[PDB]
Amino acid sequence: MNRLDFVDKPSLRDDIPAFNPGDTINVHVKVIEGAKERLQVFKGVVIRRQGGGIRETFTVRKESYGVGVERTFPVHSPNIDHIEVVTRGDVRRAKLYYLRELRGKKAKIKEK
Amino acid sequence: IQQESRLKVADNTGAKEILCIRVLGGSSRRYAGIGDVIVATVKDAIPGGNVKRGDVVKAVVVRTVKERRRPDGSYIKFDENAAVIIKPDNDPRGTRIFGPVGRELREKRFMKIISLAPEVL
Amino acid sequence: ARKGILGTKLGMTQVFDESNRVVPVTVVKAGPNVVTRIRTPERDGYSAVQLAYGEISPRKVNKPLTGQYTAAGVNPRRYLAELRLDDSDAATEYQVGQELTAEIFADGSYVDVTGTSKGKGFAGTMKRHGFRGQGASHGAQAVHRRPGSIGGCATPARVFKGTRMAGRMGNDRVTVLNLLVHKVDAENGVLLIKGAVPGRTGGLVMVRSAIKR
Amino acid sequence: VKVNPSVKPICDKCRLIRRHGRVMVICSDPRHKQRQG
Amino acid sequence: AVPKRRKSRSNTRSRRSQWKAAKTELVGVTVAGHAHKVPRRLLKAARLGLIDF
Amino acid sequence: PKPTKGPRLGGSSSHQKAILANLATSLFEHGRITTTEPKARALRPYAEKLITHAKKGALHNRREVLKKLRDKDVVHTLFAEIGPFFADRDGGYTRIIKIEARKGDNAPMAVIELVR
RNA sequence: CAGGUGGUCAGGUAGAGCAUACCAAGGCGUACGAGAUAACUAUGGUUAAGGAACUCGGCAAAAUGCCCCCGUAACUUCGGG
RNA sequence: AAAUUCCUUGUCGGGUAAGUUCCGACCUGCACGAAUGGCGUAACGACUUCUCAACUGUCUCAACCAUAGACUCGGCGAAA
RNA sequence: CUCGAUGUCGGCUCGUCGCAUCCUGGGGCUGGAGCAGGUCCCAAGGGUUGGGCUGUUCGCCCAUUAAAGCGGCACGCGAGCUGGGUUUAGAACGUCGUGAGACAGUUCGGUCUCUAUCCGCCGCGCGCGUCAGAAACUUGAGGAAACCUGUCCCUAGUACGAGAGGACCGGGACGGACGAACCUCUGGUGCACCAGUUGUCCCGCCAGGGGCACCGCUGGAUAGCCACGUUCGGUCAGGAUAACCGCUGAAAGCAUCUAAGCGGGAAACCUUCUCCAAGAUCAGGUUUCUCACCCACUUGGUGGGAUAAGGCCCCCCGCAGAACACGGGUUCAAUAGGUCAGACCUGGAAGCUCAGUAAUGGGUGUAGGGAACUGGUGCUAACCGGCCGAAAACUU
Ligand SMILES: CC[C@H]1OC(=O)[C@H](C)[C@@H](O[C@H]2C[C@@](C)(OC)[C@@H](O)[C@H](C)O2)[C@H](C)[C@@H](O[C@@H]2O[C@H](C)C[C@H](N(C)C)[C@H]2O)[C@](C)(OC)C[C@@H](C)C(=O)[C@H](C)[C@@H](O)[C@]1(C)O
Repeated sequence: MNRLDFVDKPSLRDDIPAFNPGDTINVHVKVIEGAKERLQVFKGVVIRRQGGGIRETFTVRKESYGVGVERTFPVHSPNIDHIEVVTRGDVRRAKLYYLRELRGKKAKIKEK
Repeated sequence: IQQESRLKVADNTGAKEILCIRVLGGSSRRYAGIGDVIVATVKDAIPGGNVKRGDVVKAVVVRTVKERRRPDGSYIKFDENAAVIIKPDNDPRGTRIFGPVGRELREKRFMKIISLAPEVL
Repeated sequence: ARKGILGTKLGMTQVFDESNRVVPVTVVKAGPNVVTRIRTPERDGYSAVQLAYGEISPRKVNKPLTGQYTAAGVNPRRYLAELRLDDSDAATEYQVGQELTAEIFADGSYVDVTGTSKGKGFAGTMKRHGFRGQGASHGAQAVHRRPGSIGGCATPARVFKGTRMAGRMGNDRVTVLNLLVHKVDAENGVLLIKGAVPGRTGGLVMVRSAIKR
Repeated sequence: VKVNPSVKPICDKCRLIRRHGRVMVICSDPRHKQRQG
Repeated sequence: AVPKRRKSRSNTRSRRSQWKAAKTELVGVTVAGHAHKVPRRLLKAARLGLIDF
Repeated sequence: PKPTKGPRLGGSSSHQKAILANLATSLFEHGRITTTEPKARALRPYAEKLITHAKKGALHNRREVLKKLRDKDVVHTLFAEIGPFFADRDGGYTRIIKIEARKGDNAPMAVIELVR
């Protein structure tokens, strides 16, 4: 990719935490809803990290009001300035596409 | 999300089901997004309340399971489809709505649902 | 003049723009490797320019081609394409032995990029023409995906010319217009192009400035 | 114009002129302005 | 469908003649014995030995 | 080995697995093995990877070679002689040669050999 | 010749079974082959969102599937269902 | 208004978003009617007709995959 | 005409043409205030949806919509499909006939055959031609494709109007449907990937695996292909025009758009654009390369042979492909393979160790496995090759 690798090399993001699926994280995103700026702290669990470099995206799954939301952010995306990780976790899968309980009992991935 | 698609009415008017009769907005348009008026019959409401069954009434979609791309580069996938009935004036027929709403509604501008949503986006 | 240049494409990426959007962008190495051999509108009535681009060894090219590179005074290049210019020659815009680079396209200047497609094979009338081919269940004996009919019975007792039929599609030179260049890397060659360039990754692509502004 | 292919004058001001193939009339008041064929 | 008519021997013969057979031979190949003209495809097993004849 | 496009060898992919493991068993038995050229084209990468494990030489390499060649003993020979025999070659363990096409199907035959 | 042809014996393991899956005795690889990512056809597979909108018609597929345990309507000829 | 009705999509209600089909009632029954059985009739039905949920590539709108063919090569080698 | 067979309706698929235009374009009149509306003229380039009832065209209706054309082509289209309807044989009703049977009366059930020879069309090649032989770029005669449209904001609540209402013309935004291209993102798939896993068998046994059960099944899944994805397109602009409008202006001292003249004028025509294209036999052009080259005749021409430049055939390949073609490569090589380091996929190897009654869990340890994507590296295969290829008869 060396020269396409260079096409994206000055287009990276830095110091962002290490996080794999399972980690509950807390994405402070830039959204301009109403005023001249706003930050929405989308908290949830990373149920996916489809990688690639800059092309790498995670999918934070929140459970909002008896209804979930699967919000697929790109890493390195400039509408993100704080991917706070709340809680880590070493889970079995790499894509956590089973999170369809919403009864909560098994909606929580056990700690690590 | 098209004609013959039951999607749960999330507002305080009793309806839990609407089969989209039409997708209002274009000739031979098919798929209604997060925030585009659909027609909808009423498959299932409370008997006696605000609305009955079988009513050809508009509605606005606030939840589609299919990911909507925002022109930033991120997506918004929801768990279950949802449409708040509306009036022809920039007002929802209902007064509150249950659950988040796709922010893709500040643009189509019924900015009274984005007002009365429990959480926008 | 219509400022154009050759180049090959290195693949797609996405780059984030000023307004915090996404630019699903194609990288085209139009790098500073395009030299010329003018075509007078008097000797041969074009007013076009002969842009070369490529890196091959002498051993790799045959005698006629290397002779044309020597008579132009340049070391051979794998490709050698041509670009029309105008109703005018103007005798100062170019020169035989000139050098180009992707730098002319000035970060916003819309280009229209042309090149041969990816061969979609010997593709039948649904990968080729978009036929809502006949049904799949209700008794349709064998004619799923199959054309259907070709015209009527006795007056056109013949199939009209240009009837949409199965055949080898792909590879035909296509021109995708109005591709707003997002960035230009004259410091390692490439040119970003907000859009979808036609062709195999690593293939010839002529990046012409637009005509529609 | 009212185009009927049998053209007559309406009032005492229509002029059955001929004008480049079609035979039109003019009463200088476009109430009819009719024209033939 | 069936042949509506039989073929004029012109057409018949004209594409019985497009029923050719290919060719290649690489003459003068010294191997054990007198130089055999094995094809350019096989001449490595001609040299090494892994060829009958 | 990248996969093959087009119809897999023998019958389906399962018979292709079995074919490849059999051809590699007898390759690491005799060294010189004749097949039809497409079988050898499919087997050259596959066998060269196995021999890469051979010249690695550890219980994990033995256990990842026994996941192709069932035979304990041809693999004993693999991780005994054929393995160390390639103490030098980094890649390039086998060698295809062209035989004359099998009478009866005109199948282009090829002999694949461990380099020595 | 992919059909049909009476009766006999019929093991293991899982299983209720002589079904089914894998195997023993015993058989066999049964008779054109090598390839090859064309369309298209057949046989199977899976599919985002929606769920009959397809259609003459839910045709076809899908789902349900089993063991145990509760529970089980109308109507009934009082057995049922 | 029926396996029975021509006019005919008779009329009115239920169902539908919209119901020439279905259900109930009406009743000028062209042309019902009592062992050529009349009206019913629980269970039964690879019967016909309709509605409803599960469900699904049926469909919106198709895509990809594997084998048997097709295609290529060697062998024999038809037919209407 | 066809009876030694011209397969009938409706639907589907695919079209295609006409204008008698539903919309979009330009207009005239209007009993046209504005919105509009109604009628006539020109205009075929695009477009002209989804459903409910019906075998149904026919319709009626629901929700739209810019609009939801009317026709032709064997009421287009069954060697392209479905077979619901018609008009086979079974069966029942009502009615007719003594009766067998009957009913453009009804109601259930009721086999849709063919490996494509010629034309046609869609793609691909081989041979020759193109007055020496090539090679690269191309000119562009002639073609084809393509041509849709809505809302909103200012203008401006302006004009027009008692007022509800309410502009034209112009500038900008947001879309719908259609098409093309690409695979970055989303998403689909994934028969040589990873892990989990149920039955059974095997590898002597345990551990660790593996064979088969739709790939056994289940969770993923890079490449590739693709759409549900992204991006791009539709145009602006010129010429001649139709309807219509107009100037100058007679005959026919006027009046006229017409006779001479000139101007406006549209999604329709040629242009503009995208694509093919010199087999455009009218077979083009710019440039570059090779040019004694030996035998025999009837000196010569004429055959032969040899080669030049070039190309092919072999071989290694390809995200190029049915074959062929096309493109890349051939030792001065990174073309395939292998090997190494990557990007990614999976998800935490085996062994050893420690905890645990054990199931199993922690450590070694982003482990380990691995396919396509990237870059290295001369180890394997591109192999001391075969072929086919010029020399012009000459004139003002
Ligand atoms: C094993 C294969 C069989 O395939 C079929 O069943 C076909 C589908 C038939 O269509 C059947 C089945 C049918 C249901 O579908 C087509 C039906 O509609 C039709 C009446 O006969 C035929 C093709 C009929 O042709 C058609 O028959 C009509 C009388 C005239 C038609 N055309 C006007 C000249 C003509 O094409 C045919 C005469 O048999 C009678 C053919 C005759 C040789 C036979 O009877 C053969 C024994 C047939 O069994 C067969 C072909 O071998």
